[PDB]
Amino acid sequence: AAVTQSPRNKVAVTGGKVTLSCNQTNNHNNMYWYRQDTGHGLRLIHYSYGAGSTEKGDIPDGYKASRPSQENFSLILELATPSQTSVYFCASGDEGYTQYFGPGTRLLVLEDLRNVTPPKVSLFEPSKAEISHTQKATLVCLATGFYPDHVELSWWVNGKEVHSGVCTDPQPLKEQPALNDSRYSLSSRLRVSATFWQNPRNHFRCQVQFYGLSENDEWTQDRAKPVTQIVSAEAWGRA
Amino acid sequence: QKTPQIQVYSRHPPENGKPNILNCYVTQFHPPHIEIQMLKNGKKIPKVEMSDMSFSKDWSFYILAHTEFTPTETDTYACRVKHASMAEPKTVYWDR
Amino acid sequence: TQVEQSPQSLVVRQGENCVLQCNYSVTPDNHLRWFKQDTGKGLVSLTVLVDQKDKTSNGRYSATLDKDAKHSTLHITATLLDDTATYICVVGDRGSALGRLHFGAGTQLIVIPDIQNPDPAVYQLRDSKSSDKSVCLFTDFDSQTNVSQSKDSDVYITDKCVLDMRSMDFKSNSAVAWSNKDFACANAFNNSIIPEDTFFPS
Amino acid sequence: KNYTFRCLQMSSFANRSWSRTDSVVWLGDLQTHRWSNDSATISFTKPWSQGKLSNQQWEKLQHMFQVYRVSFTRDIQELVKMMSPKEDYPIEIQLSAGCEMYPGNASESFLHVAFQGKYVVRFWGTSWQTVPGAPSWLDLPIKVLNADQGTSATVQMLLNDTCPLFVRGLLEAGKSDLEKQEKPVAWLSSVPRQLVCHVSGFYPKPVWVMWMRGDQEQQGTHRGDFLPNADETWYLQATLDVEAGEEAGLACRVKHSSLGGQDIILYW
Ligand SMILES: CCCCCCCCCCCCCC[C@H](O)[C@@H](O)[C@H](CO[C@H]1O[C@H](CO)[C@H](O)[C@H](O)[C@H]1O)NC(=O)CC/C=C\CCCC[C@@H]1C[C@H]1CCCCCCCCCC
Ligand SMILES: *[C@@H]1O[C@H](CO[C@@H]2O[C@@H](C)[C@@H](O)[C@@H](O)[C@@H]2O)[C@@H](O[C@@H]2O[C@H](CO)[C@@H](O)[C@H](O)[C@H]2NC(C)=O)[C@H](O)[C@H]1NC(C)=O
Ligand SMILES: *[C@@H]1O[C@H](CO)[C@@H](O)[C@H](O)[C@H]1NC(C)=O
Ligand SMILES: *[C@@H]1O[C@H](CO)[C@@H](O)[C@H](O)[C@H]1NC(C)=O
Repeated sequence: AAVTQSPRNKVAVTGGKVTLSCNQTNNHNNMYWYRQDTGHGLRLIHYSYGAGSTEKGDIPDGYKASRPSQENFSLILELATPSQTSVYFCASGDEGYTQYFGPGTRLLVLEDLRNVTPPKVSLFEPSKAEISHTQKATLVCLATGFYPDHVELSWWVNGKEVHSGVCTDPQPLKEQPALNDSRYSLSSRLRVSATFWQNPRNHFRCQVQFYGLSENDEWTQDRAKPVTQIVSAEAWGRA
Repeated sequence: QKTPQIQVYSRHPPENGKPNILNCYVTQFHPPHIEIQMLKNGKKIPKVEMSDMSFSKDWSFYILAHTEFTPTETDTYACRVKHASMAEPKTVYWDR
Repeated sequence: TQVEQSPQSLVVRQGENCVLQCNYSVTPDNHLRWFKQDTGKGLVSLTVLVDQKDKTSNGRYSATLDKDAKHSTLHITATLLDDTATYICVVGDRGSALGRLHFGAGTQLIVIPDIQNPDPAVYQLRDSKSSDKSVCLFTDFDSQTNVSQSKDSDVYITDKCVLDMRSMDFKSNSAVAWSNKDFACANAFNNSIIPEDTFFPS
Repeated sequence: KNYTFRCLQMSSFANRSWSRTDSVVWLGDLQTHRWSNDSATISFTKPWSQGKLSNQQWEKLQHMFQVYRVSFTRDIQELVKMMSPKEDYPIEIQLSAGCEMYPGNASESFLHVAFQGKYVVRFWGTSWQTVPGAPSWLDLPIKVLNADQGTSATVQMLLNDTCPLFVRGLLEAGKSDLEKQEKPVAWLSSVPRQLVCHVSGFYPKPVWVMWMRGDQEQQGTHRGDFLPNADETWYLQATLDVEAGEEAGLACRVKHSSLGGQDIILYW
C-alpha cells in the first residue's frame, strides 16, 4: 500500500501560491495532510473522506485542500508564509485504523528570493598515500556557494546510485557565518576498495540536486536565474 | 414530524378548595425539542415539574409534566405546547 | 500534549541497550504505534500494540503497553549505528478510520559507532578538473576524537562523519578541510586535538 | 412474569457543533437511571439502582459509558462528514438497548438504533447490520463501525453477559418496589351523553374496568390509554355513549390485584 508526494522539496517566496500534491493507487477512501515541526508531533491540517470532500483538521488556517479524485489529495497554500516552512506529510487509509504515510515534502518559504544561488560541485580524487596505507580509496565531493540549504547530494557509480561507504555532512556549513544570510557548503565522502578505484572502467559521479526558483518566478537580477537544477562532477577510475 | 397528543388529567378525584396535582401528558411527537407550559387562567404557572423525556417502541417521544393545583368553580387550567410540527401552539384545557 | 515521550534525546555506544518511554493521557486508547524516522527521511512503523497489557517484538526491537497506566516502552537490544534516528510515539483513539492519531514529539537517539581498529591519518585529495585545488581529509580516528572548527574564517572544516562499508563490515569517521590562503594539511587540523600517532605523508 | 430492561438513549445534533445526549433507564415500567447531557455522571433514580454490583464494578461500568458518550458524539459528527452532502443536520439518533429476562437463567438482549425516527440498525451476533427497509447508504457507516473490533468485543460483552447478569441482580434488589401494590381510586363524570369512569393511583398496570347495568356488562365501553401519574402509579378511564336519561342504575366495576377480593362499585 503506497503513497507519493510531489514535489518532494520546494523553495518559495511569501505571497506565492504553493501546491503540494499527494497521490495513491490503493483506492483508499480517506486521505490526510499533516505538517511536522521540531518539538511537536505531526498535526493534522485537512483530511478527506472521499472524492469531493475535504474537512478542516486541527490547524487548517492558511491551507485550503482539494480532493478532485480518489487518487489525488492536494494541499494548497494561496498566500505562502515563512511560518509555513515545515515538512509536510500526506497519508491515506481505508476504513480501518492504519494510515500509510508518504515520504514527506520539504517547504521553505523565504521573504525574498534575491539570494537564491545554485552550488559549484567539485570532486576530489583518492590519495595515493591512503590507497597504499589503507588499501582503500576515498573520493570527496564539495558543493559550495549555495543558498538556501536545500540540496540532496547523491553518489552514483556507473549510472547507479550507491549508499554503502558514503557519509554526508549532517548539515551544511556557512561560508560567511557572520553575514545576514550567507551561502552554504556541504561535503560528502564515498570510500571504496583500492581495486575498485583502480578500475578505469568505473565512472564516479557526485551529484547535487539544488532546489531553487521555478521557471515561472520573476528574475530581476542579471545573473543566471537560480533555478531548481542539478550540478555534478565526475571522474573515472585510474591505475 | 409528528403532532403532539396532549392529555390533561388530575391525580386525585377533583374537589373544590381541596389541593391536588394536575397532569399534562404529551406524547407521540418527533423531533423531541418541545416547549410545555401549564396555565392557570392563561398565565404561566411558576413551579412546574417535568419527568425526564423518554420514548415508546414506535420511537416516539413522551414526557409528563405536573404541578400542584387547587381546582375551583371559577379557575381554568390548561397545558400549552409549542412544537416545530405546529404553526401555532396547541392549548388543551382541563375539564372535570 | 497528550503524548509525552522521554528522554527528549540520548546518546549510546554501539552495542549498548536502551529503552524509550511514552506516556499519554489520550482517551480512548485503541492502539499505540512506534514509528522510526531517520534524519531526512520519513516514517517507518516498527510495531503496534493493541491489548490492555501487551508485548511485541520486531527483531532487535521489543515494546510494551499498559493501558491501565497509559504507558509504553520501546527496548532496542544491541544498538547499531543505523539506529541513529528519531523515535515517535503515536496513539490512535479508535479501531476504525473515525480515529484521530496523536503524535509524541519523539525521542532523538544517537548511537556512537565502535571503531575496533583506528589508524588516524591526514591525506590530501586533488580536484579532478583542476590540479591547482585540493582538500585535506582527516580520517580513521576513533569516536573519542572531536573535531574543532577553523581558526581562520577563510578555512573550512566539516564535522566527524561515519561511513559503513557494508561490503567489508568496516566503519570509519572522517572530516574534511579546505581553504585558499599559505594553507596545508599539516596546518589544517592544528586547532583540533588530534591523536599523537597520526600519519602525515609527504 | 417477564421483565424488560431498557436503556433508552436520545441524541440530537443541531448543526456541526451543537449536540446533546440524554438517556433514561427502565425495568418494566419503573425508571432506574437517568443520565443528563450536562451530568458527567449517571444518576440512580432508585435506592437499588446499582443492583448487586460492588462499587468497583459500577465505577468501571459507568466509566465505560462516560467514554462511550463522548466517543459516540464525535463519531456521528465524523460519520455525517463522510456521508455529506447525502446527509445533513439536524440529526436525531436514538438507541434502545437491554435484555429481557425469562424463567430459567434465560434472556434475549437487543441493541436497536434509529435515525430520524426510523429503526435502521442493530448490533446482532458479532457486528452491526442494517434491518429491512434501511437506506443503502448506511452500508458505509456500518462497514466502518464493523472495522472497530474493540467496540465489537465490548458490545458483545455488554449484551451477552453484563446485562442479564446486572438485571438479574436488579430484580433481587428491587423485589419490594417491583412487587408493590397500590389501590386505585375511582370517580364518575359526564359530558356530551358520555358516562366516564376515572381510575387512578393503581400499581401494577394490569386492571379491569367495565360499566354495568347490574350484573350485565355494558359492552359499548371504551378503555382509554394508560396515562402515568408522577408517583409511578397509573391512570385510566372508560367511557360509555348513552341516550340522555338512561343513566339510572349504571355502575362502574373496577378490578385490581391491589384490591384483595372486594371490588370498587360506583353507582351513578
Ligand atoms: C450517520 C450515522 C448513522 C449510523 C449511526 C449508527 C449508530 C451506531 C452507534 C453505536 C456505536 C456508537 C459507539 C461506538 C463508538 O463509535 C466507539 O468510538 C466507542 C469507543 O471506541 C474506542 O475506544 C474503545 C476503548 O474504550 C475501544 O478501544 C474501541 O476499539 C475504540 O474504537 N465504543 C465504546 O465505547 C464501546 C461501548 C459501545 C456501546 C455500549 C452500548 C450503548 C447503548 C446504551 C444505551 C446507551 C446509553 C445508556 C447508558 C445508561 C445505562 C446505565 C445503566 C446500567 C446498564 C448496565
Ligand atoms: C455473543 O452472542 C452472539 C449470539 O447472540 C446474538 O447476538 C447478541 C449480540 C445478542 O443480541 C443475543 O441476544 C443474540 O442471540 C455470538 O455470535 C455467534 O458467533 C459465532 C462464532 O463467534 C458465529 O459463527 C455465529 O454466527 C454467531 N451467532 C449469531 C446468532 O450471530 C457471539 O459469539 C457471542 N460473543 C461473545 C463475546 O460472547
Ligand atoms: C447550533 O444550534 C443551536 C440551537 O439549536 C444554535 O443556538 C446555534 O446557533 C447553532 N450553532 C452554530 C455554530 O451554528
Ligand atoms: C452536552 O455535554 C457536552 C459534554 O459535556 C458539552 O460539551 C455540550 O456542549 C453539551 N451540550 C449542551 C447543549 O449542553
